[PDB]
Amino acid sequence: LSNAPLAASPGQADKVGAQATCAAKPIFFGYYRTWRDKAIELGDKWKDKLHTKLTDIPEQVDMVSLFHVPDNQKSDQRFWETFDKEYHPTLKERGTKVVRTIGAKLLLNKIKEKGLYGQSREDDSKYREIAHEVYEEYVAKHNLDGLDVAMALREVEKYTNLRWQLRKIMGAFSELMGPKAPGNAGKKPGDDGYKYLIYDTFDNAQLAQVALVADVVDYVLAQTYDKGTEESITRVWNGFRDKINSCQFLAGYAHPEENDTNRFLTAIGDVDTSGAMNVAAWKPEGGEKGGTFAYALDRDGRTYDGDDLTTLKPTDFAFTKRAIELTKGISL
Amino acid sequence: GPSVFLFPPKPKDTLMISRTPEVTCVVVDVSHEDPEVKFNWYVDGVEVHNAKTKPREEQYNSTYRVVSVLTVLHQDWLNGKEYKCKVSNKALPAPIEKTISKAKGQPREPQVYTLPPSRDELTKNVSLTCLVKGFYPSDIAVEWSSNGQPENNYKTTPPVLDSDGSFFLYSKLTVKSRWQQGNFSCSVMHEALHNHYTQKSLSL
Amino acid sequence: PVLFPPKPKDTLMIRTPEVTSHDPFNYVGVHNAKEEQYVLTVLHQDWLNGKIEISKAKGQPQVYTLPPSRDELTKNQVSLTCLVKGFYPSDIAVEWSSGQPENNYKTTPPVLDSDGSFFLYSKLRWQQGNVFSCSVMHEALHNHYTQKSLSL
Repeated sequence: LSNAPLAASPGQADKVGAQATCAAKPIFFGYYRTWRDKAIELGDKWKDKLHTKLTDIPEQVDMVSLFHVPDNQKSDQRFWETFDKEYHPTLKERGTKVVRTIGAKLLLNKIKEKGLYGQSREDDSKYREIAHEVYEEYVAKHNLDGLDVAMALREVEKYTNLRWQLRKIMGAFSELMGPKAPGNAGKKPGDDGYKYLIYDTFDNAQLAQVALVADVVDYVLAQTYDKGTEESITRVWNGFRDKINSCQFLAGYAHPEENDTNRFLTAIGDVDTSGAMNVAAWKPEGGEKGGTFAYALDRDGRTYDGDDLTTLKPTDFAFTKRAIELTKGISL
Repeated sequence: GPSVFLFPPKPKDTLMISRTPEVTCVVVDVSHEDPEVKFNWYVDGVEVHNAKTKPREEQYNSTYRVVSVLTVLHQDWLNGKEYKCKVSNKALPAPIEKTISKAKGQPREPQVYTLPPSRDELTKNVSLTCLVKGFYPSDIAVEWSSNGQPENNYKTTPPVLDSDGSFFLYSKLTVKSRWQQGNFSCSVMHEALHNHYTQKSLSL
Repeated sequence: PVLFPPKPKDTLMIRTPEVTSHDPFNYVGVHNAKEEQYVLTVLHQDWLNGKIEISKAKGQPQVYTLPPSRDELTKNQVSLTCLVKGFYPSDIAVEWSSGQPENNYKTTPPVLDSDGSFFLYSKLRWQQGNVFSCSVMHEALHNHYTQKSLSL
């Protein structure tokens, strides 16, 4: 309805650099593969043997993101029924936030379908329309806590019009979520009823294009899946420190998946000495970070050796618990 | 969209306290009939507000080309501080940023050597050579003089990277008359020289 | 998602000269032409005669050796200079030898003189009487090669 212009301002948050204090304590963030849940209905060679449920993740997890891919299963109705009936009440009792991840390519395709290019002036209503549609479908439909835009496309950094589209759609989202939303007036990340706006992207700030969204997001999730050393995470944060503040930064790691070909070796082996726990324990020099995130919680402790590359197995969430203990400094 | 170019001060300006060194930020291709440009200047990440803009050049062909000039302190530039220019305009999704600084590395003193003309070159209708080698940071100044008066008919090659990481160059002063009477000085200015200045003589 | 000339040393020896997103060729005014991140063979005389979408520089086509200065004979570092001035097409080759080629040499890019011509400098056993030779290759030289020697 609104016709106000979506500005292209910012380039950096209201506060940047390492912040020794913020209102919200560090959190542990978790990416959850929905097509590996026991409630999802997947010719799949693993039509059974689905052991892990969404409630299986430790209770100390602060926020979990549903990474839903429609092309990976046949039907999701049973999964949504189990989420509404069983998963979500348990996670609400635990106090674990639930957010939904959406790919940036989908947002770009929705922008293109609306006829929008990338310009300064461009019909102030279509971006809000796409944002509200995504908000209704992905967040409000299941009363989630926010939306996580996953932008790992290098073409956005290369092309001006794609950057314009991303900035405008993220501003439209910021009218609904994040600190810029009026719905979050007098609220802070962690408070009941707060709507989060999350941005996950590369660990390279230039390719990440974080300067487009730095002023409208609550957290920036840096996919540091090949790091696992405090020096590299410090270098990444220093690459990010001039566009965002430290309390928005979360470096992460990915657990080895079945048939992945990517090969991330930071979260393999002994937990107490793994690079993933270096990331979990790392902190911005003279500052507090936003927390730690991990991809594929159902693959916690898996490797790329032996049957791990071709077999699904339950997990004890050892890496998850250790990362929680290193992030919040408490004992489980 | 528009493009941003950041140019450093001239070496002579940064080597003499009597001169005024300035870093230049140039915004080009501000086409669309909606201009205005906002400049922000930063020294080591700290915002400074002592720059001087205001030389807008239309340069027709459906673009504008705005410039901002920031006066820099000689010691600040020589110490390796970074200068950042941030350009903000409504036609960009995010402000464009550029950063320039003196080349990193330990300064090395230039060695200056004057060379007389080869004998074979005396039969054709001569060239006095000035080799400056072994200096760090390609910023340098080279001039020719004689009897306290500057010589104009000379040309200097750009700095060339040597095999040890330093730079070298040659300057050629074409000239007989004064040289025939046994009369020249090649002056070199670099950040590692005593008083940022040295002179080498060459005579018959 | 065009334009560059061939290498100069390839046009002087009848050597071989050749000139040049994930939507992943067609000129003498004929059909013998032919790397992720993170060639047309030309005749020597054809290029020397001046033969999205363009030839050698148009125009009419002096080596001097200089020993190191006396002050340069202090600590270990002597510079043997080779001045090559008065050639027209900036395309030129400079090498150093002493019948064996010497590698520790560097040559400045060509610089336009006030008369329109170009000049350049090349910077390079000497105490034992061995003779060094700066070799210049240009289109205007006899046999496309010349040599100027320097010694003690």
